Amino acid sequence: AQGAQQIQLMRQQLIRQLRTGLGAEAVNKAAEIVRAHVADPQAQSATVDRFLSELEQMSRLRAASRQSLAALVEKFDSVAGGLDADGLTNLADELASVAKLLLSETALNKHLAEPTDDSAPKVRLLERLLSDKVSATTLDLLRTAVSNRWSTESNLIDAVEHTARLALLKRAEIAGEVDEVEEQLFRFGRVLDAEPRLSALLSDYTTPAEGRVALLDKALTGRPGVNQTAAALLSQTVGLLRGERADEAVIDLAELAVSRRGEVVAHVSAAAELSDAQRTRLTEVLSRIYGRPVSVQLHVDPELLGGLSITVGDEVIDGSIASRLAAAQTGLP
Amino acid sequence: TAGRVVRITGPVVDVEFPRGSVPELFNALHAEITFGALAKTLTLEVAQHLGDSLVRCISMQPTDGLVRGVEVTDTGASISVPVGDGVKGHVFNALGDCLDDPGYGKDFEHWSIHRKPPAFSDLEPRTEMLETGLKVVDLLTPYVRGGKIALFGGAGVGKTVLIQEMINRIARNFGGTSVFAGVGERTREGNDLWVELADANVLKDTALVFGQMDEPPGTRMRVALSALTMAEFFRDEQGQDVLLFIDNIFRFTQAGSEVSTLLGRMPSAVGYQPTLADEMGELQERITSTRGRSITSMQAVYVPADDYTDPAPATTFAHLDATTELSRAVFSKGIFPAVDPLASSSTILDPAIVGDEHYRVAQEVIRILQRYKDLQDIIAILGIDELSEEDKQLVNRARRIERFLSQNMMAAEQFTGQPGSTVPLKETIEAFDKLTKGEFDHLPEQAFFLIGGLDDLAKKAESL
Amino acid sequence: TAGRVVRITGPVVDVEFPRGSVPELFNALHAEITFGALAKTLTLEVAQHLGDSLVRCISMQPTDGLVRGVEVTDTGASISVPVGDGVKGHVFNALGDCLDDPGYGKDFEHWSIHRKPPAFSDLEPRTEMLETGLKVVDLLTPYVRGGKIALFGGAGVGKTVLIQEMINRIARNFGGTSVFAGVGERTREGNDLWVELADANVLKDTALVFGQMDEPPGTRMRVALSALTMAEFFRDEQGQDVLLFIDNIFRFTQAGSEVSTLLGRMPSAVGYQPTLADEMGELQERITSTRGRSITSMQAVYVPADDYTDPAPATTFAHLDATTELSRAVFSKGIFPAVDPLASSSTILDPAIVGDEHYRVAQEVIRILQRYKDLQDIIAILGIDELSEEDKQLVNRARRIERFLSQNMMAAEQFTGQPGSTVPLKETIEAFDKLTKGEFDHLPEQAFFLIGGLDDLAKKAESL
Amino acid sequence: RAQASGEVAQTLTQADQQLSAQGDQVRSGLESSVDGLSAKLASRILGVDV
Amino acid sequence: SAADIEGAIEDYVSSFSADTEREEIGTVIDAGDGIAHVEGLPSVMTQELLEFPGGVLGVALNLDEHSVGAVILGEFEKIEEGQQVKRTGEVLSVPVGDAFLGRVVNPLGQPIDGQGDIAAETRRALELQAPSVVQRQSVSEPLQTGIKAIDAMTPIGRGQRQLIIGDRKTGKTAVCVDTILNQREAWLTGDPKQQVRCVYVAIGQKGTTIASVKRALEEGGAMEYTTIVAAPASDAAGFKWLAPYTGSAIGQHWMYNGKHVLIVFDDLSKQADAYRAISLLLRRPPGREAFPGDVFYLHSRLLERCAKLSDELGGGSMTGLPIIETKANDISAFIPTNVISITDGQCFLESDLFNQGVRPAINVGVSVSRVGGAAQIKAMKEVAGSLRLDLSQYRELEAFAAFASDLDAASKAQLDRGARLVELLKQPQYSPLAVEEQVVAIFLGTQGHLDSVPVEDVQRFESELLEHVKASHSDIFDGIRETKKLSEEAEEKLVSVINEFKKGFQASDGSSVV
Amino acid sequence: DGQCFLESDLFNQGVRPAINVGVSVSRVGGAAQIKAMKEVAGSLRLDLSQ
Ligand SMILES: Nc1ncnc2c1ncn2[C@@H]1O[C@H](COP(=O)(O)OP(=O)(O)OP(=O)(O)O)[C@@H](O)[C@H]1O
Ligand SMILES: [Mg+2]
Repeated sequence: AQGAQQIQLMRQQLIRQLRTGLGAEAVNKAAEIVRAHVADPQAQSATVDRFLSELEQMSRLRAASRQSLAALVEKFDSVAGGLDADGLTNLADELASVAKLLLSETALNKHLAEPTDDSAPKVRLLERLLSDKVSATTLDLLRTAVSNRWSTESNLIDAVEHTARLALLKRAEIAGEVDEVEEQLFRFGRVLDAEPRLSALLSDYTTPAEGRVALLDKALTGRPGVNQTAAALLSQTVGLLRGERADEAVIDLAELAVSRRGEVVAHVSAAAELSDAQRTRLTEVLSRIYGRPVSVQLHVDPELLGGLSITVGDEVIDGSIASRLAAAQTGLP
Repeated sequence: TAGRVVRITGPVVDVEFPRGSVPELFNALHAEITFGALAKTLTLEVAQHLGDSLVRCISMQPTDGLVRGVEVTDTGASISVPVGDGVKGHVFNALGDCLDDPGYGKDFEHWSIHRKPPAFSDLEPRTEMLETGLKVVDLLTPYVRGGKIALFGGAGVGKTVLIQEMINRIARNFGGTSVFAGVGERTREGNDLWVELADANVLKDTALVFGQMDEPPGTRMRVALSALTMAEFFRDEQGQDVLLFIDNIFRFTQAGSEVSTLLGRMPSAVGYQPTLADEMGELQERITSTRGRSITSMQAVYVPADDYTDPAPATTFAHLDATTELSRAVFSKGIFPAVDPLASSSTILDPAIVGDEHYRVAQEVIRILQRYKDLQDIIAILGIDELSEEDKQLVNRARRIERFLSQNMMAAEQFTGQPGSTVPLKETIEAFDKLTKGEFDHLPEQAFFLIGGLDDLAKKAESL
Repeated sequence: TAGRVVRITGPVVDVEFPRGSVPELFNALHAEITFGALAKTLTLEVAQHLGDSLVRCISMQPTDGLVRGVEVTDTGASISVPVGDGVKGHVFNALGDCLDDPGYGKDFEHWSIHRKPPAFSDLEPRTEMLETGLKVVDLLTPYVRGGKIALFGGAGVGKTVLIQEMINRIARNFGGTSVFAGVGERTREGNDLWVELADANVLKDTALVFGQMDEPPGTRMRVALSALTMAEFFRDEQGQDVLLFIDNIFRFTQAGSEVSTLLGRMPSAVGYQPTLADEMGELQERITSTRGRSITSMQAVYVPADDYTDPAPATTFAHLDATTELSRAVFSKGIFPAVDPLASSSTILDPAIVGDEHYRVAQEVIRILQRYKDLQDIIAILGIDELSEEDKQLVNRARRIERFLSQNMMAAEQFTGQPGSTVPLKETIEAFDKLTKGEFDHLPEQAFFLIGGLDDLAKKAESL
Repeated sequence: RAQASGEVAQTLTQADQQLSAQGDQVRSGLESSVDGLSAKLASRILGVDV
Repeated sequence: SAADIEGAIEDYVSSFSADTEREEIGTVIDAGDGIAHVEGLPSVMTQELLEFPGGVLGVALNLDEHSVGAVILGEFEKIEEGQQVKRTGEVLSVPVGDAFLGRVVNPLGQPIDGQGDIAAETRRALELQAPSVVQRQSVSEPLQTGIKAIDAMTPIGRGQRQLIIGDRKTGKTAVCVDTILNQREAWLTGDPKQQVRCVYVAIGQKGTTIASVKRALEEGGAMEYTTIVAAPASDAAGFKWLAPYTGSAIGQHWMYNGKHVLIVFDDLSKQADAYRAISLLLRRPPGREAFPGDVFYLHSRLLERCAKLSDELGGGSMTGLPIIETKANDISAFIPTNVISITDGQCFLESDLFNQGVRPAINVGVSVSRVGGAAQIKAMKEVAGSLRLDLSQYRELEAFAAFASDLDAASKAQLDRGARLVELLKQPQYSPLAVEEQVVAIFLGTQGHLDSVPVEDVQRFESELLEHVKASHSDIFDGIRETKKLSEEAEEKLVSVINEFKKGFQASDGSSVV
Repeated sequence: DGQCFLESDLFNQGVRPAINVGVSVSRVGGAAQIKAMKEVAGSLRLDLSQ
């Protein structure tokens, strides 16, 4: 009986392995079929439109630093009501200057960052070393920041630098170039994602900041196509990395830029640069899904076999025909 | 205001609260596991403040299924247990949830399980013997009112029958109650105890508080405190003498060690928590007599590697006033309650706390039993006839003494019907004085089995 | 898109790569040391991905002379070793570079040292006895043809001598292919084995891979895998019965421990790495034999501190069918091969496989030896004269049995001067049945020392 | 037991051969239906007839 | 053969549809030694089952504000920095059903014996609550291990947790395989109240050893009611950690359905070692012997699933037989101490007893079963009542073996009785004895019918006598089995047949036994 | 390649230079001796251990 069961199990093993081979051949043939079918432009557009139709049916700061940064942002919002374009540029430049000072004077940053509840001593050190050298608006925010306690010393810098960015973003708000500055920021982000040697060169903060800024100007922002606000933001960032990635930092800067305006960036990958019709359809469906305006950023990826994939926040909506083919392949019994 | 879980490493859960609302230590916090299969309400006990408004907590329930960022609500008070006459006759877990009747006692008065021991000026300066009524305990190893008794034993040595006997005696003679603190229960053993007590009809006089083994170490560490808090309520509010069983207080020590390891504290000598003595003191010091009422405790103790110098038993025995050791050899001889008169001990068997007559009689009985135990080898190998006449006389007297140390326990009333005997201490003293002097060496040995006092001895002798 | 060395700490080297070119785990990377005295191409093995596009690698050659910032180029595949019939008759290192003929196999087929163990579906137990000719092994620890065999021992108890003797007794007449993996053993004994094999014309059928202890932890980790890859090629791609001698397999786990703390792992008990069991299990499971494809593997295992409770030997025990266990206690008494007859064991020593006669004789020998071990405490103090007559006779039996388990092995000619001997299994069973039954109690015990057979016993008895 | 083991071993090999071939036969019909199965799978993944 | 070779695939292609559901993604930021840290996955839950790109699986085991440290379940080398990790919304679960009988499955429930798939009836999470105090029942039904020593001295009642503890190569796996084999007679009855379904969980054993155990069970007929949850040493530390829970879940599914289960963990020491490895790789604080603080809980949470359920829950039971390897017979080590505390009793196997020929090598006296006589049938309870005292007296008297002339008559009789009882408790491997045969065998010794047989022949005298009784006087066995007690008329018949056999028995020394 | 395990107990007994014959060993052995010494002392260490 054991031998009979052995031959029965051999028969079942043969059946299973033949079925596995048949399934492998079948999906390989289906892969060829889809590769031929996806190559058509009208077919690819129809596939992405079908994907959108399907969709139609659907912060690292700790507590103390988080609250302090929220308070500093509120103070910046209060101050910005009476600021001006030139005043905003001066505020951004002076905030970047104090960020540089804090990075250079580690002891100065550490006492301006101590978690002491007493603010008077701190503010006294502040003005003593910087009161007459900077404007008034700057100090107001630049002190609010010092008064609040921070979880770590570096956070204080991250606070002022954050404001230094907002000062420029508010400037873009003043000029109405939010769309242009965001587009240029994402363009620079994708540019720095490629050629990682340039990203590493910009990343090195051991070298003088002026050299990195000059390199960026010669490479990226020294040409007429760069928007003024985007160029200023990139220069400030390159000046204030402190070991962070350049491409990482610039994409986070773009995320902050969209976030200031209440929108959330959704990175979209497609086989080709879809037309404006399905682009506006995608924006609407994504906003409906997430209940918040979204700014779609496209990335060229012909390997997706004519499908469309979205990633926003920690969530993804994947309909890439390549991923669906992989799921079919791995789903073989 | 409500916290958020920010870390989950096994039983250890870190909760971030708003700056103005960090719970104080040992507060019980509630988190919700919404996963269908494992849906639960975790009770986290705040153990440390880490800073930046974080608090590290030991989860009293398995944290499987817990999600980061889930709301954690602070109850504002430490782990509270229901207290009252209602806890009697019911089984509870370390957190006061009734196991045999869910939702029972949720509307009782609740007491925090973290209570300071009695004020120094409120302690009783004089040790007082607890006349439990058992001949063996009252004579050889007198128990201490408001003291702790180690209960060495195992399976098939009548430990559960002795527990029932002491529950009956505390409930009937002293008008008190019992609380059974099942630290590290085997759920099978806990169920067996529950059914045994229900069948014996002594469940109504005992409140069971089981911290099972399957629960994380937090509950196994806090169950002793919970049961002791019920006992404290009975002592201080109801004004009853209490009998707090703790099977097994080594578990409590080991649960403390595991909690200490989980929180990251460097282990002490043999891997035990650095605060072993302080945890054991905070537990045991609450078991004491105050304002005329006392919590006595029979605490079964496990001795790792049979090493009494180990930190856990060494710390436990700094508080143990008596030591009752049940023996398989004595149990097989028909001598219930199965206490070994020689291995057991007491720290009150001194001429001063007990009467000089008591000490003399007890020492004479111990001498006779020791001489007999020495002669056991000769009897077993060489035979009884190879002894001398003085040795044979002593062997007969020792047989009769050790059989008279047996007693018709109240716990046996459910099996035979014969009411249990409560032999007065004076009667036991004089009876054993007579035995050791040979006044009863002419009665048959079967006359001394399972009988309380000289009246019962005479009646049984006449019945044979 | 080459890497860059960032952090060098002994054998561990951290390499930062561009974001899109972080090598997979166990990949081989090539750095270059340019200092003239130590100039070389340094092979690193990606051991951890550490984030931020950093990887942490275990260097195969010494890192002396390596400079931070030096370019590190990724090979794109794990360390590969040559395989084929070409490897037979040559000496390789962990990296697959031939020593006795540099650049020899550079054009052979190359296999990765890392591969999954054979699937459980393809494993069947092996129950065929391998007659070595050693009395103790053939009687009490019969080896399994196609099974896993180990020679446990302390430091310097004769593991290398015994494994060389087993090469002499199993491989010399073997029709298949042999592989010898010297994993962190002594280079002198490796060269001795090389010349011995060359002189006996076994080298043409043997592939030697050496990672001796002069090498850093990386080679002492990966050399066992490098040799096991050749063994697996011979097992799978050719179907030839394969012998796989390893000396010493403990050095694998010891090298893992050596690099453990530099890789950031928290040490486990006795300072070993947390991954001791899994790391050793992968390697051991690759050594098994699959049905129709036999690997007869013999692994000398080193027991640290002569402590058989150490985690490494204890974990290795589960991976073995036959386990000879050399002990310093037996070695001190002059018994060579120094096997502890009681601690050693074999799974093929069942009455259904070795026969009822062999099993009975082996179990009677073990019984006598265990009784002798129990009596040795008494004899050293109370003297032999105070033992029972039966126990005295048993002691005289056991001394002769212990000395008869000693044997003059061929590989130990330079330990004793006299040539080696081979004892058929039938003669061993007959001789030990006679001993255990008494036919030799009249002969002096020194007649049983280093003789190997009944004829030799008679000759040495006559010479006495 | 030895005779049963030998006969079962012989039966097994006989069966191993028969299976092997039976499988080759079927392998053919397999390659005949592969085209249709692949077309159906491609239509499924694409969400429309291929 | 059939058209299915194509049809099955057709059924897939017609039925397959990869729909577009939203998914939360993490990215692997660290990976090493079997642990992968995954940034992201905000909604991941503790002990969730993450899926990595290459079909690899991991268990979200440490959750921080920065990363999720997940233990990878095999194929760890395929994990890289930057890989996308998708969360399956399910805590660790395993399939369960009657289809697992006769199958070898890895701790995830996937077959590894090479046969077809397993038709799962349901899925059970590995971390479900154990039966509560109110849901249990007193252990009162025997689980005949077939080993005279265990069934007479330390009986195991279904619903119990008995620990086979001892050093290496002492006879533990032999005891548990014998216990599994002994249930074939119960299985062939067809009565679920008698049938015992077995789950042999192999942790850290080599593949060939699991194959050997499977062969021992098949040649013994036990594989038609036994599942082998195998986590061979080749498998990741995660599988060695999960295997007891997998086996416990497969058993629990039967247990809550009225069936009786027998779970063998072999060993739990390797379970503890795998958990220690995972904990240290996740940087959880260490304690004694480097084990994490909750290692006790790891075992307790497991062994407390082994319970006898109340009649309201079907009355099913799961019997635990954890196996622990004690190094140098040190039962005071950490894991041995923990599991001795957890379990209801201990069969202590000693290498000294094994070498003396006392194999199966249970050190009676030190060995204990807290369930006691409640786990024995009345016949064994009455027959084996005096056995423990007799063996204790024999061990006390062993020092006098050389002076039997100088001892009292009673003492010498006790010594002679004890030697024969010791020979009686010996038992060959893979040969469990039915409870009736054990009753008759222990009756031979305790009642003094072996007192005339030479010691060296006791093993034979028993073996032949039963072989006689079974073949010719089965009425005794049938009575003991059907009534569970040794009736007086049956006892007289048994004594008469013993005396008749004595006359025809040839002692190995040539003497006559009457 | 060997040990010369010098023992304090042997040293005090007057066995100087204190070689514990049982534990001590040289695995090069006779190869590191002149033929006369090898022949004269072939089994000397084992004889002394016994
Ligand atoms: N009752 C017995 N009679 C005879 N031999 C036995 C008996 N029990 C076990 N053995 C033998 O003892 C050896 C050890 O058996 P087993 O494999 O069960 O040990 P174990 O305690 O599980 O150890 P390991 O750690 O190697 O798994 C094997 O040779 C087995 O055949
Ligand atoms: Mg085993």
